[PDB]
Amino acid sequence: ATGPRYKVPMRRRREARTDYHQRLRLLKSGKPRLVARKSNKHVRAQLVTLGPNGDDTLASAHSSDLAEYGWEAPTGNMPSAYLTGLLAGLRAQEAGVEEAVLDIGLNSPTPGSKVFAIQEGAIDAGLDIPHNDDVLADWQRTRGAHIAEYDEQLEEPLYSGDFDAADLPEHFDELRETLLDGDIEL
Amino acid sequence: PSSNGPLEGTRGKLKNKPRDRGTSPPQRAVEEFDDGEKVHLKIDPSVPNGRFHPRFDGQTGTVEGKQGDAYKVDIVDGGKEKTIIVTAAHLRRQE
Amino acid sequence: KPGAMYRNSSKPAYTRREYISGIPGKKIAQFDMGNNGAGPTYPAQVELVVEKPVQIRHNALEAARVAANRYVQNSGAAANYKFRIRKFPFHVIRENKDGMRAPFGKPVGTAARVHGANHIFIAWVNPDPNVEEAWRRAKMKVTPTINIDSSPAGNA
Amino acid sequence: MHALVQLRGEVNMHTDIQDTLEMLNIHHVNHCTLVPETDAYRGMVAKVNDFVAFGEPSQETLETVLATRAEPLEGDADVDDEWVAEHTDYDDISGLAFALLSEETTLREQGLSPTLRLHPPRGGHDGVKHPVKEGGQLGKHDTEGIDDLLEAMR
Amino acid sequence: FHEMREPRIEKVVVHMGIGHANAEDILGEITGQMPVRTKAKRTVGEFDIREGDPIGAKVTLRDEMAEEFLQTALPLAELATSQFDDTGNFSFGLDVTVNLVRPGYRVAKRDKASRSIPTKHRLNPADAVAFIESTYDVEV
RNA sequence: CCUGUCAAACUCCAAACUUACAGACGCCGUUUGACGCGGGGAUUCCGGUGCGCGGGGUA
RNA sequence: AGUGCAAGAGCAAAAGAUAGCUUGACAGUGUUCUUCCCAACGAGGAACGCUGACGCGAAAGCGUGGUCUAGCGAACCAAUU
RNA sequence: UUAGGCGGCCACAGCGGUGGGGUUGCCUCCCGUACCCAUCCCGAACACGGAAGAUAAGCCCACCAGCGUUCCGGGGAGUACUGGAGUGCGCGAGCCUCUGGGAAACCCGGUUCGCCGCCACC
Ligand SMILES: [Cl-]
Ligand SMILES: [Cl-]
Ligand SMILES: [Mg+2]
Ligand SMILES: [Mg+2]
Ligand SMILES: [Mg+2]
Ligand SMILES: [Mg+2]
Ligand SMILES: [Mg+2]
Ligand SMILES: [Mg+2]
Ligand SMILES: [Mg+2]
Ligand SMILES: [Mg+2]
Ligand SMILES: [Mg+2]
Ligand code: NA
Ligand code: NA
Ligand code: NA
Ligand code: NA
Ligand code: NA
Ligand code: NA
Repeated sequence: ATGPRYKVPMRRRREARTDYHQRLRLLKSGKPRLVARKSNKHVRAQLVTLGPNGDDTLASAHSSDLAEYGWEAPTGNMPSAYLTGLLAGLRAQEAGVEEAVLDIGLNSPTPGSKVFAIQEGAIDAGLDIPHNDDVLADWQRTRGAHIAEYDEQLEEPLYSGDFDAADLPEHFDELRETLLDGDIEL
Repeated sequence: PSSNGPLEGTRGKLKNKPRDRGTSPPQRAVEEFDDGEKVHLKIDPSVPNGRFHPRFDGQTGTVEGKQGDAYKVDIVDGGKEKTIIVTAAHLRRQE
Repeated sequence: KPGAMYRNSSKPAYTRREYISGIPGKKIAQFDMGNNGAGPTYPAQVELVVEKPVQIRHNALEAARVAANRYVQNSGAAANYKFRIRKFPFHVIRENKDGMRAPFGKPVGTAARVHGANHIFIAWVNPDPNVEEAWRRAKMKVTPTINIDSSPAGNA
Repeated sequence: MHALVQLRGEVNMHTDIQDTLEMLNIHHVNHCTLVPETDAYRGMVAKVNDFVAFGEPSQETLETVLATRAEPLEGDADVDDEWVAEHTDYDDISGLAFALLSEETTLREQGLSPTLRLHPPRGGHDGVKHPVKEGGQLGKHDTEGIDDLLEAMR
Repeated sequence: FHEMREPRIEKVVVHMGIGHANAEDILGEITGQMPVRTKAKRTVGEFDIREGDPIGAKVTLRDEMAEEFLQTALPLAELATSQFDDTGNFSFGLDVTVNLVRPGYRVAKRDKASRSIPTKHRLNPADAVAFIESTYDVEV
């Protein structure tokens, strides 16, 4: 920018999107990466492989195409994350993918985080991923219990219209249950 | 020379042009080669490990097995056959 | 000492002051002479062109310059002309003043490397070339044969 | 296709240059070879440029020399039309020459020694201290230029 | 357009640059939350050679904690103009600094895809004076 | 802004050229066995000169 | 800028700074390069492995001392495990 | 690709600047702290929960060359330098001719305001 000698960082570093030092440690395993990403409203889960002209995504799952299976709740929470994980985990299996390592990009390794939720789901789908059980949420929170109880302190619906007033961690089970057998795109 | 260490007179060959300065792309440090391939040896000034002796910068050898993640490349120094322990980070496919 | 000892450009360039100490100061008094307040707004422009690459010790630069400008007082101490010596003695020169043992000499002076055909002196005058004479005297005190060349001046 | 004639000796000439003349089948002064105009051959004659004489000869000239200085891969046998006919693909010397010139075959391919060991130039050559452009006999020549040399050494 | 262009107070830093403390206490009560030590850099003649060393405290207040504080701080200050930042900030007073900016600032403070705020979307000294002046007081 | 100069231990640039490997042509080797492998016997380790490029030195 | 110390070189979501935790400055055995271009030669040095035991980390992973190139020593005898 | 995620090459992509875009859908800003988690002090950040509002940032789309960069034309320049040759010249420093290569600065005019891959998606 300043002169011929100036050093312009790699594009994905400028865009503050890729941590290249972590990426390299990630690529070391020689295994597929389980890309766990989030958005204010959604949660994505991709299984990426390395390619000649860039990465190749062999299987993915987005919290939005979750309803496609009977999801009638918000998509930016823990239960959402797990499920999207499990869904992508399953499509992964179908793709012949058997193991992967957890890439959580620029996110933080916080215990019980949605990215680890995504990791727990992918694992249960059958994917073999190096992990650590006690860095994960305690199932109930995964189910969405923390949110149901939060609505117990109601007085005003936690959900603007949406579905239910007291929310449903049960709707969570029905869905996970669904995903564990038959159905299209899995 | 005034000294005889491995980096003697390597000012040029082990320095980056101002713009290629800083950490290098990980794509090439992970590249995979097969036994028999021809690979050009060139140290990446920006990549610390996996290096080989500066004298061989420029050589084009043959991948013959690996050691850990590092590769074992056979070359011929003048008339002597040698085997060089090097990482992908410092190798390129010929042609 | 004779110019014979340092007039050739056969040695490596030696100018890094960061590795050389005790270099003698230059004897060249000024580089800009005459009306340096004014810019080259003159009709005529003559130049002294060295005809062979040589090394010119600050010694000869000063004697050559003085003999020329000191003479350009055929126009007056505050006359209307401007004189310029464009070269500077960057090349540090030694002498080995033990015989040939540990002979790398000690800095004794500085000289300017001029390549055949460069102009070492450039004066600016109105149709009043007394300067042409200031140069017959100048190239008189520098090793090479020289060419007195006039540039803007079709006033012959 | 150019005619190559070594005009300077081996003494003091660079070894990598000598090896080149030797790769071009010339191992003595005045020995001559016919070389196709290819990139690879072009580089070689350029490196040999200061100790040789080369150019494209005329059908006739090549014919005179072939007849006068061509030899079997082995033996004394004169290479005359009959020889050419009873030993090569062609019917006569002219037939061969043409082929050589059009670079369709080579003196080896036709059982002939790759070298036309010529005679010292009758009347002498223009000197081995200067190139053609200078009145010397070194370097590339005119078809008329090469013809005179080749003919004088017939 | 507006609403997302109108200024707002983001943190008010109250710090006492002492030279070696007991002062935290008053900052604690004057603001309402724990103060933070203020280590110093470089060794200097004011018998301040210690690199890591408590030499003052600060307190960053956000939201109500910041207003409820300025609702007494400002009144204790007169100054204005020249004493304002080129980014629409100002410090007065024991120091009390007020950092001001518009709605989309997180874009430059987050981790992912962060980005510097465009000069146009920056807050000018003037656009700042307006906002504050329009909140219980007068400029210059 | 204008204007005057430089670098063996400077470089935004940058040759000729040297150099690794591969293919092509050439040349060479398969009764003259090349390339290479093992073994026996040495001499040798005061060099010099021209030309190119040098470093020191008034030379 | 900093990174212990020459000089040259490497390094920015770090190889620097701060905090916390930890003792991989671990035992064993090697491959290769270097020492000694080519081309034989010891001690020493480095890179890269494996076996075992460990530290940290969610994990990939990182740690065979300090970013790289100086900081080193044969036999005989002694003392030590 | 009417706004997305992971990348490859790592400025042709940088620096600066202009115009346009969201009625249900996407990214955001945004709203908010019971929880997992969090600030040597601050729900700023990190993390979690969520849609009342917005297209002003970001981002995506279209475009501008003033600066930086890449490549090209013409000029500089077959100039500088150079591998090979010479009973060519020069007191010499050095130069010249033949042969094979061949630059940099700078000026003028174009180019460049990224390209490409995989996945997902009215
Ligand atoms: Cl994310
Ligand atoms: Cl090596
Ligand atoms: Mg060098
Ligand atoms: Mg015969
Ligand atoms: Mg006679
Ligand atoms: Mg003669
Ligand atoms: Mg060389
Ligand atoms: Mg190290
Ligand atoms: Mg003894
Ligand atoms: Mg002892
Ligand atoms: Mg807009
Ligand atoms: Na790099
Ligand atoms: Na002595
Ligand atoms: Na003279
Ligand atoms: Na050793
Ligand atoms: Na403290
Ligand atoms: Na916008």
